[PDB]
Amino acid sequence: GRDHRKIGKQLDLYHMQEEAPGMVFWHNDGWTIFRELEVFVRSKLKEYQYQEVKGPFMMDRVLWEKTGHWDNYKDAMFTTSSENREYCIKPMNCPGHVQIFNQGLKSYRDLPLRMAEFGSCHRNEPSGALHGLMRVRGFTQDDAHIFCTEEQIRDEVNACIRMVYDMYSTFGFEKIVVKLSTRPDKRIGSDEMWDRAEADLAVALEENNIPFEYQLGEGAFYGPKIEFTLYDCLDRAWQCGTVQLDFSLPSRLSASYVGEDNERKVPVMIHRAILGSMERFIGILTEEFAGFFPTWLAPVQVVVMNITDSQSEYVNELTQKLQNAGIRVKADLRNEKIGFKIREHTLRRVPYMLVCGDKEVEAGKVAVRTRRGKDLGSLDVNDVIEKLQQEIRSRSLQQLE
Amino acid sequence: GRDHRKIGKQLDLYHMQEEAPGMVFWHNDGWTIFRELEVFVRSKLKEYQYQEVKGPFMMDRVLWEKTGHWDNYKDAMFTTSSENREYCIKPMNCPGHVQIFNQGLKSYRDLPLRMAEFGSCHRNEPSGALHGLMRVRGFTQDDAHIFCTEEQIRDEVNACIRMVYDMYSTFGFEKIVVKLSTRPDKRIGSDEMWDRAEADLAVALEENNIPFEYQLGEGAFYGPKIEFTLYDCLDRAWQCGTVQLDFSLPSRLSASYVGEDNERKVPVMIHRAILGSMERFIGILTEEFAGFFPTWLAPVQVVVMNITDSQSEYVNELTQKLQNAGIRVKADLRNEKIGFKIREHTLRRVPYMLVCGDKEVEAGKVAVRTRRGKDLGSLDVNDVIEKLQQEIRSRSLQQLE
Ligand SMILES: C[C@@H](O)[C@H](N)C(=O)OC/C=C/Cn1cnc2cc(Br)c(Cl)cc2c1=O
Ligand SMILES: [Zn+2]
Ligand SMILES: [Zn+2]
Repeated sequence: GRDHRKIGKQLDLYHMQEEAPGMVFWHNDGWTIFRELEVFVRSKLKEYQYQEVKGPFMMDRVLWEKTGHWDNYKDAMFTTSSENREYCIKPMNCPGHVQIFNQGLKSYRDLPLRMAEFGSCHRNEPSGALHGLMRVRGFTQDDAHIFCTEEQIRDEVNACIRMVYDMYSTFGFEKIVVKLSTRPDKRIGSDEMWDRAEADLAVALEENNIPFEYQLGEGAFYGPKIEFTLYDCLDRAWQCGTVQLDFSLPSRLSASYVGEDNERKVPVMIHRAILGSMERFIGILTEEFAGFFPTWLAPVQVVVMNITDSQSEYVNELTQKLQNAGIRVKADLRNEKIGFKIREHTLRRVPYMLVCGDKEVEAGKVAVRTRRGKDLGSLDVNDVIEKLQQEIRSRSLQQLE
Repeated sequence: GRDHRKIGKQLDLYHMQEEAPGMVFWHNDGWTIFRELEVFVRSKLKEYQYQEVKGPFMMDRVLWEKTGHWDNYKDAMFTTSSENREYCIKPMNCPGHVQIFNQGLKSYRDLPLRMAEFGSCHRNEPSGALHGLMRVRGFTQDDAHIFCTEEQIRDEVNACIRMVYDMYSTFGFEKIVVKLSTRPDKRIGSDEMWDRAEADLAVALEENNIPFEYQLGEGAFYGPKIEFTLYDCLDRAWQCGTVQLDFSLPSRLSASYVGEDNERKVPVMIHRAILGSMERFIGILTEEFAGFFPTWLAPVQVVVMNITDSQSEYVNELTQKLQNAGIRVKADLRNEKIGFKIREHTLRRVPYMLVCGDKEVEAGKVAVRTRRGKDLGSLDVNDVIEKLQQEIRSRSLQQLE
């Protein structure tokens, strides 16, 4: 009952085809989940004071060659040509963000500059390694890059760490393992630069009261990182989050700002993603909930249904009210037994089934059944609407009484 | 002047650069506009009963050969390869939508099925023909495909036409010219199918009293199209909308549903895009308004400012209250003359400037000035918040009077 590929078919969320290896066809209901996840991340972007931008899908290979990634990663990049020029389909958003940073003179007053994007990335991953939503060729990162001074690093990493635990707690993930990857054998910068950079990550973690462990020698050539691994309800580990310091890319791409002493300074860059791949995170969630998505995420939140034809216009009014309240609602007005309707929508993991018999219509009430088979009895319509709105707005993991 | 390139730079909306010809980098404020336009389109998708999906970025050339796309467009497609297979970066969303349609058995009871996407598309346009946001290589099409029966064509084409005029009138575009583009020299489908399709589109225009001219030979290879051209305040013509009737691609991609009888039948497909390209439409709006976007589209909707440090706390509170009412708002507490502050936000095209002096703090009021220079008086805070909320939620073209 926790295979995201079977559940994804059963709930009509997505499909894959050999015509587009590792690129997801999002169906209506799956795209609803994705969009709702995007809304959630955007709420955190506002709360943590990020800009949100959007970069193009391709950029001249010439620019990618300047980044220092081209040699290590050419074989995993899609390329395409036009008019004697070769373009890379972007595998990451960082160089694009630096291009945005480079427009307009920046000063120290603009820092820290926090730049997020739901970045549509492609990697030419071997087809034999592809698997459902979790190993794909086309993915979307909840990405951001922070441009800051050396003095601002700790405070910026501190905020990233808070954002990580904040976001994972929303989905019920409270068991998190954290690993700090230290200086590799081949690296840029001085040993003193590495001492200070590793300490900044370590102290920011201490300032959040987070125990962690080292992954010795596993840092990037361009700086140390923290990785965050969450545990699902089956105690399976999923590495999702990354906070990566980068002392190389800004210099490579001629990024600079006017310092307070009026000299040209090169900013430090922090790369961070919390969920990682949105597609992969939806896979993880599907398995974690076994398809019983929390109401805020559920493609269809409520189905309103009549026992007989006599309650059809009451169901229509109630459905319009729920629609006006911002709820994802459908009316099931089929000439079918109420038990048939409940079973179908239970199998589809609809959080709430609002049942209207003659007694409900006559009292201006509605009978509420949950997808877990709980009869909550019959309740005043406006009180039920208010409770559903609260469960949705608060992104609650739990259903009503 | 109302050059979208200049306004785009001045208001920090977007940029373009030679490393990515005809591809847009949206900066924070431009991306806010884009996303509000998406919110608007999604409101119409809901109103007109469309699903929303997302297709893959690329698909195997083999599939594009089956549609007729390879024969009809290879020199304008970007291609890439992996593991000895060639992929086309999608120039259109229709084949992907049919792939989604083909998952799971469809019956007549599922039709009309209206499937929309903000489709990321790419066309390898000659670089010399590119200009601004109006002719680009990478774009986002407000696309949809309607799968319906032959009997449903008249109602579904009518609804598309209604949707076009509805959406254009939101932006104040009332001068619309219409052409019916008929069978091109290179095409698919029989002359009897083209007779039927062309006649269906002609009747729809006649029934709506839409005058039109035939545009001979300019149909799509798969079917005829109604083309909608809007006129801006300079009386320039911009072709934006298209409604196309297709009796050929569904058969080529093995689309079918079980009819009201029990026989296997091929659905009709209607293609339509209204804004055309999100990027181009933003370009057109930018010029139409000269950067004075209606409040609902404006990157920053309200700026709240003090006279002295005396009113700082009141201003921060009012700002929080506008933020709670859903308004894009910032506070300006700087130690600058009120005329300097007001000018700055007028230059940035902020719709409303809210000013708090001692008399305003005392009375629970706020002084409101519009970016055109009208002083609306000191007014009760909650009456202003309510009036702004209505202006925004109703997507009004005019500010308060
Ligand atoms: C958080 C982001 O802002 C950051 N840029 C990132 O992707 O970090 C997560 C992992 C990075 C490691 N990685 C993994 N796979 C790759 C595949 C390709 Br192709 C290229 Cl060019 C680079 C890489 C690459 O750095
Ligand atoms: Zn990055
Ligand atoms: Zn189409």
